[PDB]
Amino acid sequence: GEIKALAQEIKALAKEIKALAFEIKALAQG
Amino acid sequence: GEIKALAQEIKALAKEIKALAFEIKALAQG
Amino acid sequence: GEIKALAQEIKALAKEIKALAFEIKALAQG
Amino acid sequence: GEIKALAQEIKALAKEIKALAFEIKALAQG
Amino acid sequence: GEIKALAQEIKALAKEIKALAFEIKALAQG
Amino acid sequence: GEIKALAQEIKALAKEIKALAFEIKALAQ
Repeated sequence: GEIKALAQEIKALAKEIKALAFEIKALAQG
Repeated sequence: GEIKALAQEIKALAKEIKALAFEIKALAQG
Repeated sequence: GEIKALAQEIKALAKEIKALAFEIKALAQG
Repeated sequence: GEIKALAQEIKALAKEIKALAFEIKALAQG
Repeated sequence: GEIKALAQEIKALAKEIKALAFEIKALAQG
Repeated sequence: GEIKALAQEIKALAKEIKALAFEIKALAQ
């Protein structure tokens, strides 16, 4: 399914954005 | 849903960007 | 709805990125 | 509609990211 | 469809965001 | 339509993020 695949990719994008935010915090606090 | 979760991670990313900006400011004023 | 809310979070992120850029230029200056 | 509006905010974010990339390059260039 | 193509571009964006997060970590580690 | 137009802007964003990652690498290196 194409719409089902869209839901999966949005969720995976959110996860990569969270991990980016962590690396930015670690840089800031280092 | 998925879109709301994504927006929430973007908001949290923006916050860590703001705090990185402050550390960069503080370093410069040092 | 949620698509507009996401656009608004992306607009706020863009604001914090612009402010980060300003502090990096200010660091570079001094 | 809201999907076009989102696309426009994404374009504006990309522009800020390009400007940030430049300020990082300018900081690197001794 | 256009939706499948959207899902693919979102996946590719997540991939770049992951790679940016690594570069930021490598910077931090310096 | 607007979905394709969104997909394009997301592609163009991915490109600017890849360019940002390169400048960060160069600054580290």
